[PDB]
Amino acid sequence: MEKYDIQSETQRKAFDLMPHFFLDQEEQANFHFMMHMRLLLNAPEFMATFERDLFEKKLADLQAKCPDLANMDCADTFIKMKSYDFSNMDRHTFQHMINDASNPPIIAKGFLNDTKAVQQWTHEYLIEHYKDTEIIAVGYKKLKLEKILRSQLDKDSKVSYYINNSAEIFNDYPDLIDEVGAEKILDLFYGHSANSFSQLFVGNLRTWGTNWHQGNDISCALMISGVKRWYFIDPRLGYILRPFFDGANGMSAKMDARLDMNFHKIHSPLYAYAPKFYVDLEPGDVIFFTKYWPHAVINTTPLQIMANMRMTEVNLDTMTKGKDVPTLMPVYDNILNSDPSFIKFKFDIFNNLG
Amino acid sequence: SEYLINSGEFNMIVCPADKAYYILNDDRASTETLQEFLDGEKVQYHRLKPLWFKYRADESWQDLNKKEYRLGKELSEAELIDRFVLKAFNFGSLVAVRDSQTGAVKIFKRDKLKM
Ligand SMILES: [Fe+3]
Repeated sequence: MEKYDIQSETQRKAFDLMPHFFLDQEEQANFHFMMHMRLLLNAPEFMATFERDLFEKKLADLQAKCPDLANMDCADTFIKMKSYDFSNMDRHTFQHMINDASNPPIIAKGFLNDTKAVQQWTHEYLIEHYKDTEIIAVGYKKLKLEKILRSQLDKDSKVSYYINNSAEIFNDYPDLIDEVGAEKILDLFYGHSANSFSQLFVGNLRTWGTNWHQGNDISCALMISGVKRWYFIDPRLGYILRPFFDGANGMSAKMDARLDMNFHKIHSPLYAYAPKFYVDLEPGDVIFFTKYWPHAVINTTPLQIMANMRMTEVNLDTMTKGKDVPTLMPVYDNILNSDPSFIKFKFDIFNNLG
Repeated sequence: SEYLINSGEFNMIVCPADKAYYILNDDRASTETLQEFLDGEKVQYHRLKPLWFKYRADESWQDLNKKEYRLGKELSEAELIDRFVLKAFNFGSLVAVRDSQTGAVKIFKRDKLKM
């Protein structure tokens, strides 16, 4: 409870409900079997009947624990996340917090406040000063950042640009590292993880954000301009989102974060009553979160600028892949480590570090 | 063959031939059955509760290409269970395998034996 900022009776009741969502060993065995096959068979709704039966049984478990569950306000089931001051943060203390599976996503409040990016970077500023910058993107190889920024500033524009998060912008443009303050992130992770992927995200409100999904690596979101509202659920409640795979690196879910909570109450009651954690990521704020933390992102300002850094576990001594970080969903390690595509992908990352 | 499969914070013994799997915990019944499994002695599965996976005999699904599959037609039930136990398909979970006839045991993950 002390790891979150609860502000109502309904929020507190939702939080106290969380342990009753956790799957028993037989339910875990069937969830493992289902999710393993959903990847291997490339079948998003494999064992949909079991999943449906599980949701019904799990709702009955909540109703047994909370007889007047129907009365609690599903609109007020969002719990504000606590943020930290990283002024006196050392890499050793940080790496312990990252390795602690009981810790929720870590938000460093105003960590990048004194960076050039946070101080100066806007859609307007980037257009005139960064005319040569190219990013991996396409309309829904590489395109000029200026071209994307201009199109996003044009109200009459037709084409929206999808920016690929599997890029290396800091490899392409090493000067940007100190500008966005990425060296602070590298310092915190030195001897723990190496930066596998880096990308700069620029958007208007024609892209509303990202729907429920989860990552298979450590992610760092560097908020530069505008505000994004992040939703999270505990990894052990991931199953309520109806998770599936679009390949090993496409860990998706069918839960629509946009929908009214009273609409969810009818169709997805587990999600409706579940405690959902949220943070408003403001310029200078950095959020760190480990593997299998489901999240949705909703753009709340007309324009946003955000840098993303994906980190992979390394051993400096050996140079090779580091031991897999402790997690609340170790079953996903077993599933992904069975996929030869994912195994090769992880080795290709390490070949690309050298 | 019989397979010791890891599902994160617990191991289970899967017996495809019998359509039975047994969840192992830190108790006498589990440790004694696990000892028999590893040591190549007759395994007393009677002292554990047998479960089976909650896929329907008539499981039907679509792949991402929208191609339609039905269990017992495009994929056999035997082939589906292979994809959870065999070294080729679920090596991330496979702790050990036991030959049913000879009672010969191959241990892959020694670190996962004691949970
Ligand atoms: Fe994400």
